[PDB]
Amino acid sequence: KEQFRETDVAKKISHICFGMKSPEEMRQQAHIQVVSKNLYSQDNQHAPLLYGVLDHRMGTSEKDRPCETCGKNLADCLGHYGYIDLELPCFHVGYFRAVIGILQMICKTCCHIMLSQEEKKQFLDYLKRPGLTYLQKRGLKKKISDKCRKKNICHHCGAFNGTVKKCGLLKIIHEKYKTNKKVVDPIVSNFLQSFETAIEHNKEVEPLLGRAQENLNPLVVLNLFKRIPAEDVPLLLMNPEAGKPSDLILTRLLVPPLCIRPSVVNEDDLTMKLTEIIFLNDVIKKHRISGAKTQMIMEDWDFLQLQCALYINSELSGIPLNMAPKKWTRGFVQRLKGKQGRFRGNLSGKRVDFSGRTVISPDPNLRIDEVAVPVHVAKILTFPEKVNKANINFLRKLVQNGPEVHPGANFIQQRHTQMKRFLKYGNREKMAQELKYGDIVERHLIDGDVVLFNRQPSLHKLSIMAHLARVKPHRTFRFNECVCTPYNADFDGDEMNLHLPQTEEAKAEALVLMGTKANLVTPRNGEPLIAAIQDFLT
Amino acid sequence: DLMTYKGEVLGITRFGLAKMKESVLMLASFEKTADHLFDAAYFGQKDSVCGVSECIIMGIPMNIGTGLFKLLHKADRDPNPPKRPLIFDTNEFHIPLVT
Amino acid sequence: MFVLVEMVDTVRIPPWQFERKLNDSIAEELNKKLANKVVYNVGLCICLFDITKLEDAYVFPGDGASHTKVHFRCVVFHPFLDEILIGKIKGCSPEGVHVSLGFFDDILIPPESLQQPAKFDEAEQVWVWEYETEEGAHDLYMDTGEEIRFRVVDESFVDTSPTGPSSKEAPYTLVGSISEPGLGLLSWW
Amino acid sequence: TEGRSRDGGLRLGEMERDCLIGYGASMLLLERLMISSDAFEVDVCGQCGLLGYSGWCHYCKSSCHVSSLRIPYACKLLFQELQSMNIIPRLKLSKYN
Amino acid sequence: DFESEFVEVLNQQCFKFLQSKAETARESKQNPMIQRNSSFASSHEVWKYICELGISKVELSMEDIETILNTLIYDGKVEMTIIAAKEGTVGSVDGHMKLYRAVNPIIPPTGLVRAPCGLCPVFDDCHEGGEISPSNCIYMTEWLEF
Amino acid sequence: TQAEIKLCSLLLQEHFGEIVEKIGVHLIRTGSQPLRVIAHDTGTSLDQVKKALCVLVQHNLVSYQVHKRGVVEYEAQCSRVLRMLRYPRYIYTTKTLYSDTGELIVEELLLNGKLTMSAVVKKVADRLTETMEDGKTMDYAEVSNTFVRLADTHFVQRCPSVPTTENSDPGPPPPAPTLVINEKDMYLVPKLSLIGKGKRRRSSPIPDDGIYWQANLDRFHQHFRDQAIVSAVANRMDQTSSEIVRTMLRMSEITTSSSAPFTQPLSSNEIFRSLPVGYNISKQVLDQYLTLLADDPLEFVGKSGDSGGGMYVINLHKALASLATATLESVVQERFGSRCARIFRLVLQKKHIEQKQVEDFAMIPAKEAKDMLYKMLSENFMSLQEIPKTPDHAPSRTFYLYTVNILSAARMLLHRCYKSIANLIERRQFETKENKRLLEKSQRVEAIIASMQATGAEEAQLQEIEEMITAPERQQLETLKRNVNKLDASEIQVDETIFLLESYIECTMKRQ
Amino acid sequence: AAYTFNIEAVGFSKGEKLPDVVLKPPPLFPDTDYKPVPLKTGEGEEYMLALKQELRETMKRMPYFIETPEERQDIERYSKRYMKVYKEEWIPDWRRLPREMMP
RNA sequence: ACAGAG
DNA sequence: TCCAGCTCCACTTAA
DNA sequence: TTAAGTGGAGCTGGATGCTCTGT
Ligand code: SF4
Ligand SMILES: [Zn+2]
Ligand SMILES: [Zn+2]
Ligand SMILES: [Zn+2]
Repeated sequence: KEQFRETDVAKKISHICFGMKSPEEMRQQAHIQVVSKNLYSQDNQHAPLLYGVLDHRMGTSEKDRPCETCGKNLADCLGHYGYIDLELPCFHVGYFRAVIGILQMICKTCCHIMLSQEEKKQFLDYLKRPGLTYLQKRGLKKKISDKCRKKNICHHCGAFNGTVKKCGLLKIIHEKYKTNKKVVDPIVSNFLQSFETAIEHNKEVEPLLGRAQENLNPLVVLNLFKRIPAEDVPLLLMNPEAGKPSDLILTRLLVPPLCIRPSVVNEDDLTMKLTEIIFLNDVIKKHRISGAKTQMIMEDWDFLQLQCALYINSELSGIPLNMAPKKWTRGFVQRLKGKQGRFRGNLSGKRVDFSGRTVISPDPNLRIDEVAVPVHVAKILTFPEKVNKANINFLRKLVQNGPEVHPGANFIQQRHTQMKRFLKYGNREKMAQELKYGDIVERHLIDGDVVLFNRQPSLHKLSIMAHLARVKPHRTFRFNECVCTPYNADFDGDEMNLHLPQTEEAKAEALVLMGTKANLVTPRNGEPLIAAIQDFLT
Repeated sequence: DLMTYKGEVLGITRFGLAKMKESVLMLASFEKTADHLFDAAYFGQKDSVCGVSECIIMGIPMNIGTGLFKLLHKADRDPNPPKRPLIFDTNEFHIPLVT
Repeated sequence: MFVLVEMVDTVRIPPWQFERKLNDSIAEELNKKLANKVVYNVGLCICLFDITKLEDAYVFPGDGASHTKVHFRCVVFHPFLDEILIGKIKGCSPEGVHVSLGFFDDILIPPESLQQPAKFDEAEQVWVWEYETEEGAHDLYMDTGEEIRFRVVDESFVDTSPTGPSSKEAPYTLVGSISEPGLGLLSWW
Repeated sequence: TEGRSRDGGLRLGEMERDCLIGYGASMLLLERLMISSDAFEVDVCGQCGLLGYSGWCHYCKSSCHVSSLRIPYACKLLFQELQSMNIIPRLKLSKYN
Repeated sequence: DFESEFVEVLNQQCFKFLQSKAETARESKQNPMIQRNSSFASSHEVWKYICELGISKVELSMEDIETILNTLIYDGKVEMTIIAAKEGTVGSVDGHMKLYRAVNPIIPPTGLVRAPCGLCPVFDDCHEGGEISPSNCIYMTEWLEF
Repeated sequence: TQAEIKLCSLLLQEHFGEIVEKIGVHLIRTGSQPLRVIAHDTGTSLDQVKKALCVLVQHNLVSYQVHKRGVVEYEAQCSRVLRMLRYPRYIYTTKTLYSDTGELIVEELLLNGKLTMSAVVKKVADRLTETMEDGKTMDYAEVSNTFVRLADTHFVQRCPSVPTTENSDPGPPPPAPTLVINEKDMYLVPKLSLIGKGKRRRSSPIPDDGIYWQANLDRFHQHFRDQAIVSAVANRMDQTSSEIVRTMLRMSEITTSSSAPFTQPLSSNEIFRSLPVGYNISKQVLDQYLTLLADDPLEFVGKSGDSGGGMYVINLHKALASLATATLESVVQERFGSRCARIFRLVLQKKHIEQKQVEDFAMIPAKEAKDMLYKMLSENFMSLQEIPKTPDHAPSRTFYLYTVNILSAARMLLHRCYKSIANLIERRQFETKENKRLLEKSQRVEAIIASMQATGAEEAQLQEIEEMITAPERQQLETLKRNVNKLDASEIQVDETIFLLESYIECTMKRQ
Repeated sequence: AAYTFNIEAVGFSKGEKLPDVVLKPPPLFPDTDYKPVPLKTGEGEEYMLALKQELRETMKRMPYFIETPEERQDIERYSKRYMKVYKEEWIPDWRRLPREMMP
């Protein structure tokens, strides 16, 4: 009647493999096409235009108006993509230092790679060895471009290949027709004499034709990169199963879902840059129809290379003065770098809950592995105590006390349910007689719990230890003064942090490893730190 | 011995760490965060999740400390147990027909 | 008509079942996920026959349950092509003869493969058979379900999987024939 | 959130991560920096390595390789800031043995 | 421009005056050395017929038609050879004289323009598995019907 | 070359199969490989690599050279597999110069790759028993008489043959025996006294051992090189001026190489003799043509000599440049209009030009030409030079000169063709994939006609063929066949666009 | 609303005539003004079209066309000798081929 | 964006 | 505010 | 006489401590 299906498909990560998508796999990932520049409609309904940015077929960013692709709210949807088409190709600002690196090693006439045959046989067998590391891939492209840039004639077609260097903000030049004081070559003579038509009506061509070289644009290097042989793509050190050389020039641009850009920041800096790209898709298109000059086309197309480059990285170096930004916007790079980036602000260290911070004050009537948690913090910081055969009659009383009397519980949770019933409302003596084996009582912090204890400049590993909490009525954290040496606290308006673990494994790793009785010596040389201090030595 | 195990004295800079460590996330969670990302996109570089600083980002437990060994369960079990005998399809009664 | 199918799995044994032997608790959990279910390429899985190799029982971090890998053989109803069984009738329709086989119910005896003297009914749901000397055009496959004999000439699988985001057709079909001499009711032969 | 007025909560810094590693506490470092901040699940296609939704991989137009993975949320935020940058973080999953 | 809709009929007018002159050389069939010279038309002689037809009131001057005659080269329809001014009724260029004869195009059109893949504006975006495939294409399925 | 790899995976699919293209395409894609890493980098069994390479070395699609440690590495040929599309153009062009006997000689050489002279004259004698009747047999003798005439005009050449192991390196066997080609006996046939009759398929010790014959695919290209140049001369002037070019090139067959800008110049005193006798032409009229063809600025021919009366040569590479010029302008006129092709010929002659001079020299106004200027740079037909005033290279202080590059637009237009043919093969393999229901339905109703056709065949099986429901279904099957006749014919005609482009690219490559 | 870049650097010196904003996106198949050239017809061009169908019908039946090996057949029976697809086997010339490829 | 505190 | 890579240009040997 | 491999000089791009507490 019914077919099998695996119920809980859990899998572990094995390896992260970076790469890039071709401009026709971006079409296969997204859902809509984005053509409209304007964020919201003209009426009062606060609804976005149905084929633009902020469309709600691309994920949601509020609980009020749900998404349209999968009909779920903010707390359920992963987010969905859209794409923008470009009528002119542009560089991606990250890959631009490797766009030049390929045009130094390939030709610009036959698109083959510039090596002799015995040199090609050496590297293609070097890349067959197992255990090839990332260091041994970066060092190989250094050695191949030392061989390709010393050759200037091709072994397959025979064209001249001058050097390739940067000549401005996202502009690539190619010295094909350099001149010398020697005898004039036949290939430099014919190009320099076929200017006969342009000099007739334009006088200024004649002084300026000594600098005429093949200015390469994204229209050329899109055409050149579609004809690179796939036997010679791995000698560009690109992995051919993660990207093509045609993919480094973008002709179609994905937009992020609204889980990446919130609705009220009103709109995000990466939303405002996607308005300026779509608007310059219709200004450049307008000047193609209504007949503008080439000095207006190449001017407006310099913006589209710029407005995609600052969209990704908004701290470029060589921007001209007529095109520099007036205000500062976050690009994608500036929300990855720095202290308030992802990797230092939200990934390596992140804001946690079940914590507390209060002024400290001394108390020697506790043991050296105890800490006095106030009642106001112990009523808030809770621990999920799973019900089993041992603690059922204890947790019934801790439910019957409730959220106000101190040995109590703030929540309750059934066996296979994911909701929590707030225990202040309803009758508690009915919810205590309806406890089953496997429900979760979230009791208050009581005497004997394992809790961590932190001081904020954390130099060595004894700046954070785990103590056994014991509730006391006054409003400070309190510990014996033998533990003033590891934390380096001094009780003069000094604050310390607290962290209650929430799992049993996190309790046992805090009690055995991070105990105060198991950390009496420093790991540096083996000298005791928890010992007597002033008024216990005098 | 950590500075001199590749035959060269490597620093504790972002240039010595870029020759010791191999993980893209470990290189890009410290300094020059964007350039390692575009370089690993260019080379098609696969990364392992074996190191410490990329287990904390991916939320998997690290390999050092208590994450180096596996705990089994001492279950009362019979591995390779007594099977049930096949009666019809044995080898001695089903010699094939073709020559 | 039964065959064996060999599979692998990872079975979660929760810690409230450690008082019971592992082999007595693996076999119950595998029947809670495979019995009366058609695994796609093999047919209808009745029950487990035996567990053939049982590896070690890891406890992963973040859980108290033990996960073990199980090699096991399942007895599976899958008849080979042109195997002649005995079957019952549930009812009839213009789409064909709907034959029940005990636990299983979706067997097709089509009018394209029925017997040659009678092929199209007289706007009655019940199928007919015409013989000249006795019972002329009034014979009928009775809805009470007497035993017939048929020959499964065609079997075909369909991938019944979710297409589209997740917030009844048969994935195991069977097509037969009755036209051979000796196929039909047991009362005729 | 950030501060006391917003009912903010405290921060495991970049240096208190360096102290929990020195103790070798692996599951306590997991409980502080994954479970008690932003625990989350994602539909990861094991075939191509992208991220799906509701079991439906819109890239492959199929539903036989999706799977669920325990991930932090600020990594799922990272894996979709980077696909907009055309730096595609293609994963490859295996079974969790 | 002088006028767009005015030069579109002079492109239709000069070639009929340049082909039939070659046709009177083609029907002559006497000597291909002389049939070639009977195909060339004088640069002043081609001015004397177009002004005689009387299509527009404005003067079809000699300095204007000398630029109009370049367009029939650029459609691949005539040639142009400059010879020395040894003899002529006018000899409008000092020491030189221009000639014009109509020609056929060089080759028949290639096989790429006979394919629907050649003239398509979304040629680059078409691939196998996605939306725009030749399996579901409008450009072929329209063209394959008639 | 992503289009060439997609097309080679189609040509090896219909003509050789599914488990053989995985070995062939992987050598085009990756490079030179020994036999063990071919199976590892594909995932196939070691037996199937033995089957899929022996077929690809039969048809000479893969080659090999000996390396260090005696390993055998293979290498596929990209251009040689792409010429499997021109197989019907190779069988038809030998039907002109040779009879129906020689039409089936090359057709056995192309389908089987390598054959012996003992075997190829057998099958042509065998397969032409169906084309005759009434006891007349096809004999082995006259097939060889056509075969030795094929080698005289170089349409059939000997393979690079195995050397003699008794003279070179006796002893232990080498893995790859280093095959080598000789210059004398490429066309020196072995003599055959053997004759016989072909069998009519009734269904009821070797002299040329090692001498293998294969088709010369270069000579058909040199034969197609002449018909492109002559027809280009034919359309401009006359049929009488057309034959003079055909007169020199047939004489220029055996005297020049496959890549030469200049052939051997011919004296007109022997041009008059080799010219056919059915033309009413004198020696003086012959010297009338040869001085006016050199006057054409297309410059098909050149003078290049004075001795021996009229000495005359014909250009090859300049002629293919004029053919690639007429190819690159016949695609602009059909895609962007006739008035747009006026501009592409302007920038072709006036080599470097601005916006103001295009609207003057072609009489196409503003806001009508600037659309047709900008849609050609966007399709890579025209390029810019951008001569600067400053080293800042700002767009407000520089000029923009439009410039046509022929050679970069000759490779790109060819790259459009390789994807164009593969899209035609995908459409045909789509409508045949989705309609194997109907063709099997047309197969079964004709199988009643085919099986039991004469032996015990009654007349009570002729009226029951159309009784099945396929009779209104026949409207779709005629729609299916009229699509195939427009797809496969367009599939051949793009090779005409390829060959004019392929010859112009081959003559400008020096291979140094 | 003013944007980050200067619109005056882009253009729009009059201050009006901004380009219109697209509401419904363009279709997948924009219609063309021009159509392809029809096929080259004749008795000489048609015979190449006839033989090309006579190659797919010929080269699929050749012994070079290696068909994929069958597997996972169900059981044995007597209807196998009638259904055995007979096809002769061709041996190559091993004097040309390397030694490393014998079956 | 500034001031504090340890 | 301090510090490694990248690129341009004279400076000898060698033919 | 000059081709070429390697020195020295200027340009370029990156980085600079941890948190709460308020306006
Ligand atoms: S869409 Fe179809 S007809 Fe158009 S170019 Fe692509 S394959 Fe050819
Ligand atoms: Zn959604
Ligand atoms: Zn080159
Ligand atoms: Zn997928």
